[PDB]
Amino acid sequence: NVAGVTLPVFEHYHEGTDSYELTGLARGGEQLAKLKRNYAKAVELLVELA
Amino acid sequence: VCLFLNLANDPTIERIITPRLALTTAEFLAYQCEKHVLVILTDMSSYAEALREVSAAREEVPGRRGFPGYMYTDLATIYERAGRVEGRNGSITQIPILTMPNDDITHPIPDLTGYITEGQIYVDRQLHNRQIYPPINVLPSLSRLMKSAIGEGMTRKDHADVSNQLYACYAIGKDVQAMKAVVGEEALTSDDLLYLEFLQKFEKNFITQGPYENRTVYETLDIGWQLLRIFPKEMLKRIPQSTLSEFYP
Repeated sequence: NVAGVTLPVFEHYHEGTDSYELTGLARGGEQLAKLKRNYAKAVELLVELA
Repeated sequence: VCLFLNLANDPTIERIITPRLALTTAEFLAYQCEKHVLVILTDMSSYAEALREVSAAREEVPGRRGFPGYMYTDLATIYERAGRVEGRNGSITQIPILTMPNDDITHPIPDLTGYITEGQIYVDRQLHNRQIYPPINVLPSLSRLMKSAIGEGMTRKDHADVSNQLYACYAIGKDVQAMKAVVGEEALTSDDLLYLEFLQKFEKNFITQGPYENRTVYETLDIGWQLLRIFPKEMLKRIPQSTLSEFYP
């Protein structure tokens, strides 16, 4: 409530379910962890813009 | 002190006669004898009522609001008995009081009085309801001869600057209270808090005097400086730098 009227905003609430071990496709675990991190940053930025 | 009283139940002719008697004794005591005299008149609206009475007795046709037209020149006669005169070291100064009917500035009495006076001091109902013993509202008030009444040879050099700054920042403070009325306290800046606190302390101290506190002019200027020191140095836009260096620290 920044003024007389109330504005809608959102928060990146990390619910925290465990990720998925994908150890089948030659097991590039480094690549998967890096991808997860990058997309997490993307999601946070997108939530902020939203 | 030379005092005159005229109760309400007295003859009206006594009422019309009295102020001229007061003015003549003032003139004698001030000019024929070297004195400086402060004349105070109370509630000239009753003098106007007596003027209406004598007009009705003579059977002259009333005009605006039941007042004779020549009352303007009559009031001029009761005025213009002031100012200094060459060849004399004395002075005379009139400070009358009026009863405004229903807060109407366009009523003939105050309007004409303003046409033949050099300023006015207001009294506001809200301040009286706020239990501030001097209810003076200094915003609409104005004195036309400030520039010569004060100065370095006078009370002090910094007086005019202090007065102007005080007036301007009070205006801004009233505006900031209006701002707070809607925007909320959390949406304010530090500057707005400074203005509000300054305003509050100002009516607390500068305006309130007490029924017997005889403050000297230097004391009033000191109080003003103390209140000014609340704001930081840079916001004193109306203050020349030299005075700020001399007095602010």
